[PDB]
Amino acid sequence: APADRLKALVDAAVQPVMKANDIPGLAVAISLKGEPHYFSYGLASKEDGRRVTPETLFEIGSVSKTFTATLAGYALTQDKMRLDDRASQHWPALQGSRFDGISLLDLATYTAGGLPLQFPDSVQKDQAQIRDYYRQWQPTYAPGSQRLYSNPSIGLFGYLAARSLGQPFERLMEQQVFPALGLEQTHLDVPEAALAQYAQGYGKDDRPLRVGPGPLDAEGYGVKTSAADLLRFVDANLHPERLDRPWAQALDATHRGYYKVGDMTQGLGWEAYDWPISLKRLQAGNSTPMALQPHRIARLPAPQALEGQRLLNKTGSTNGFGAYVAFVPGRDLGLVILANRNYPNAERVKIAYAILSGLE
Ligand SMILES: *C(=O)[C@@H]1[C@H](NS(=O)(=O)O)CCN1C(=O)N[C@@H]1CCCNCC1
Ligand SMILES: [Cl-]
Repeated sequence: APADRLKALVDAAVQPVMKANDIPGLAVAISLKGEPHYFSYGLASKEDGRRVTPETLFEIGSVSKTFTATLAGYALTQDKMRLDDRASQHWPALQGSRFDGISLLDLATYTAGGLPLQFPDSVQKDQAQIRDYYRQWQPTYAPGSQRLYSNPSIGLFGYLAARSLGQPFERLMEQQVFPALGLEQTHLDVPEAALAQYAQGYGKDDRPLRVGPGPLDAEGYGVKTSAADLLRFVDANLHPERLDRPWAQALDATHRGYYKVGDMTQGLGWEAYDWPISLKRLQAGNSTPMALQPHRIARLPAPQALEGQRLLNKTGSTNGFGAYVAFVPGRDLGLVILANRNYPNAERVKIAYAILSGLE
């Protein structure tokens, strides 16, 4: 009965949403009572007929920021940087710019003062162009006052964390972070030998879409991973004490909240809600206006532990993919939902909520 009921619950949550959003392929992984459960739907490629499995690689877009935050957590708990460091401490090229007056925490939590959603189209994947972009940028409002969700903000945070460790971001992720987490199906640059696992992404008129190079792409949206590997990462987040101490501390650093906007408490990468909360409130926290408009923050008197009766989550999208991850620390419960269409955040949350409600 238990296996039957779980399948029935996940199918009932997933199937209508896949149909309604014309999603070609979708992978679910759930961590429940210390065991993984996988549910795979549809096609990784409509053209060659490759089916989705728990090993299929999907682009996870901004969910990558939780990995970036974990690397920063490592730099922090290793005393190579502090959250109150000024940004220009870690890149001489930024000395004399406005980044003299902007903290690493500001960058990590999108409060540097109006860094935009994405780098402008004019900025290519080039160190000099990126350097010059930040050198010339001026805040719209005071650092530390308003949240504006931003790839160049947290991207710079990750880049500076790598500089503080004296190695390239991409190399640190491949050689240190992914292996520490036990992740062998997680990539910034998918090996040739693994390309058979890489799903096709689909956009308007089902044009094929896989993510191309861009400035600070690794830091902001670099990761391709499987539902199985992403759940392994969720399980590391649920039980950081199962990892060697330096990495346990790194994961813990991503479970600390610094301010609230409405119902959401902002950590490094992760965004947290009280649990239970209504589906409509969780959707609102993951909505377009939340991502696209500046919001005044309510700063906390001290960092808050993001644990117990809370839901931690992150959305992420590329042109052809849409990902969502959510977990409840106090219930040892986690889930990932990966798809090869960028479909509305509210629909991803709707699937997750149906699964979580059914388990409760
Ligand atoms: C991350 O996925 C961010 C936004 N995250 S969310 O939490 O608002 O969903 C959605 C889109 N996004 C991107 O990183 N988009 C990039 C834009 C750079 C160029 N193309 C790659 C996609
Ligand atoms: Cl960007």
